[PDB]
Amino acid sequence: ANLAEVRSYCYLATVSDLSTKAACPTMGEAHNDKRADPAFVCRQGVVDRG
Amino acid sequence: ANLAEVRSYCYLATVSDLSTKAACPTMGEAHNDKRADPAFVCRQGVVDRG
Amino acid sequence: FNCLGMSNRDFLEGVSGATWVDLVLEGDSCVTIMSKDKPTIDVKMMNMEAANLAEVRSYCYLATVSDLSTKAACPTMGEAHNDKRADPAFVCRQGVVDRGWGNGCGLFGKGSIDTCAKFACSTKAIGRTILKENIKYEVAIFVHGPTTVESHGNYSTQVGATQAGRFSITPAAPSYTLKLGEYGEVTVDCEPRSGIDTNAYYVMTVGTKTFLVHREWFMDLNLPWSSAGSTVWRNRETLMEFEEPHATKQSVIALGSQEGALHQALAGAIPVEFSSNTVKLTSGHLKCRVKMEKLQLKGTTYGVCSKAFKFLGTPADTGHGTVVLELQYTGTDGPCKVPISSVASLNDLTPVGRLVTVNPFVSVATANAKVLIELEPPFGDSYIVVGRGEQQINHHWHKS
Repeated sequence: ANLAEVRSYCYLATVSDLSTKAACPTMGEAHNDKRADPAFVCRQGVVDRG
Repeated sequence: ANLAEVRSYCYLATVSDLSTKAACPTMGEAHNDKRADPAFVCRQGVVDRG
Repeated sequence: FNCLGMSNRDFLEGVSGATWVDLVLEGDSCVTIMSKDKPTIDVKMMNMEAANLAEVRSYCYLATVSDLSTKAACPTMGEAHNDKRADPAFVCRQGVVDRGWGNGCGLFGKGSIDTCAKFACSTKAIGRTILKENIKYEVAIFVHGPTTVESHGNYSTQVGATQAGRFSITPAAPSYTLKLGEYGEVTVDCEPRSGIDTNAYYVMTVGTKTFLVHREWFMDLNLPWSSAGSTVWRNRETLMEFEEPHATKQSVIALGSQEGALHQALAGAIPVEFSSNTVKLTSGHLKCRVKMEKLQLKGTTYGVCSKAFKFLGTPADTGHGTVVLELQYTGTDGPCKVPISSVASLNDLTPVGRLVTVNPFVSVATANAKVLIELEPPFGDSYIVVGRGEQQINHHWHKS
């Protein structure tokens, strides 16, 4: 006769919006505009093409 | 008689601005607002106090 | 200037029936000392300064690799002597070039060559020495007399209360007798001796970040250098010149300056703050003997506080096996002893927790005064208690 939070693990939803910034071979890496704000989570990879 | 960049290692300057988001014992972790944008590089630690 | 809150703290109980204690102080560390029937105190080394260093060497990272020269000599005409060999104005080095008719010479074969480049320095990675009479120490002594969370760290207040002091120690006079009013006095005999780390280490200076390096790693390194003169030797680091050229021009590429060579050997040498003329030793230590048969209690002829006592918050862990906390006295009466102890279980008769803040007591007669207290409770659960009977309050605690 007053607790306080410390952490917060989630189980989640929003995995709806997508993005795929493409870069041709030897054209370097790809930078997705959705990298300016935590609006989205980005991750790079490479694709066999031509 | 057409090269392209690949990487770019730096030797650096800007290590001028500072920040220290404080959190009291049992009050959990500290979140610095300078964590929203790569404006700064943040790293957590703990200090003996009271 | 006192120990509370520092991570480099050590608690001591000199000896049995000892009026003195032998101790060791170092840079950012502090020490709390306890002694039967006597106030607790904190000896702490504040600063290490030279109030007179001297340079020893000076490795450079460089510029001037601009001017050129190429004294040519035809085959069988012997060697080539460049006039730029009279003064260290330039660094010369001979070589030979395959030639003949093709390029103005009469016979065919190897011709002499002796070119030269200039040399001056830019960024001097200077370094110096540290003689074991200019060394002065600054020791600060605190007295665990009455305090509050507030006043505990205020040097001012404390000095005012004659519960603190800051004196210096020198090889000239390695001791001192700090007087603390009615608390008598403490007399240290610190012995400037230290290793600590032996002067054996050099004083490395690099741009802004000073460091302490090993005589050899330093001295036995590969880079241009100069003692105390404008004259430089081993400037051979003006390398990668010998494109093994023509008599016309011998490319004298300035060797790329890679601060990595230095940086890489960072961790090895300890870092240290250094002002133009000073080197605060943290590297350094000091063996002292805290004689204190002249250290004495106070307010021992007062009666026990008899009025309610309230906690002002959950005690805190110092990280040293002791806890801190601050009381408030409802009491209207004046300077009385604070009845606080550590009990293993409610209403036990004999205490179990030793108080760091020995013989505590409400400093003023002004009711509702605050009292800071640091005490080491027993391991496992225990109870802190203040007052007795139905006045008595308590708060549980569990050490690990």
